[PDB]
Amino acid sequence: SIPHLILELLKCEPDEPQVQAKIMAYLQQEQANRSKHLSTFGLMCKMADQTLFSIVEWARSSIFFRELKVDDQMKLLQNCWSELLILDHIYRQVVHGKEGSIFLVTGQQVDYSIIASQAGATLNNLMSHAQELVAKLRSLQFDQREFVCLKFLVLFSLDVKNLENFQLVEGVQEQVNAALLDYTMCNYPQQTEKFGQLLLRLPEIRAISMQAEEYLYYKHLNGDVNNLLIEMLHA
Amino acid sequence: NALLRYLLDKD
Ligand SMILES: C=C(c1ccccc1)[C@@]12CC[C@H](NC(C)=O)[C@@H]1CC(CCCCCC)=C2c1ccccc1
Repeated sequence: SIPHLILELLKCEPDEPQVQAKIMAYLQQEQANRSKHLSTFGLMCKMADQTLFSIVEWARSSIFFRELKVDDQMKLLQNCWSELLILDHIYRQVVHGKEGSIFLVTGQQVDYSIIASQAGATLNNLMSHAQELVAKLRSLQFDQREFVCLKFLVLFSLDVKNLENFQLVEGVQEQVNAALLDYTMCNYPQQTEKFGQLLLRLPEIRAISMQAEEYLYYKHLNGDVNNLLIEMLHA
Repeated sequence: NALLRYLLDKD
């Protein structure tokens, strides 16, 4: 028993193993071409850059989104690209995560104490707030159906202005919201709080991602980061 | 943002 709409969003999900194998392959070749004479932060920028390519390809092929004109498509992705990265990170730790470890889009597992040594104070703070979201979502039994809904609520955001077809963005927001409310009610009838607890995470994810952008823009002006990641920071 | 428009249009 699943609303037809949530099924339509599920069929648009990419094959996770193939997205991850591709990113892993790209990063292997890049390191092969480098002479011994790339910081860990630089590597993560490369990894997130490749993740943005697959996010664009996903959205491009997704229901509703593929009906928007290119200009409207660009405005939506420029407003939520960072939220989608952080949301995919969070869901990655929910499914595969382990305390003291961070699972990357490449399928690799890394120790928290290794990363926390290098990330710096600001990223450690943002990573910590994300982990607190992980633990919260894990105790709620965050599943894939609820995940794809939140992905579309992030993508089709009401904060996006100057759209030619704002009616569609508003319609998707409304119908995905109604389906999630129905899905949690039917499949978790004993969790009155689940719906609200899920939606209350979107503002938190927004804050983490907007602060992550501001930090990455700072790191770029510092000369610490030209690819898709840069283009999205400036736009 | 030329790169983003290209990724949305390319065949
Ligand atoms: C937004 C990110 C990022 C981080 C560093 C540089 C560029 C982009 C992600 C978003 C998810 C991506 N996942 C990857 C590369 O596997 C990124 C990696 C990640 C986990 C921690 C690694 C830091 C070592 C220097 C990020 C992140 C998660 C929560 C809060 C803030 C940042």
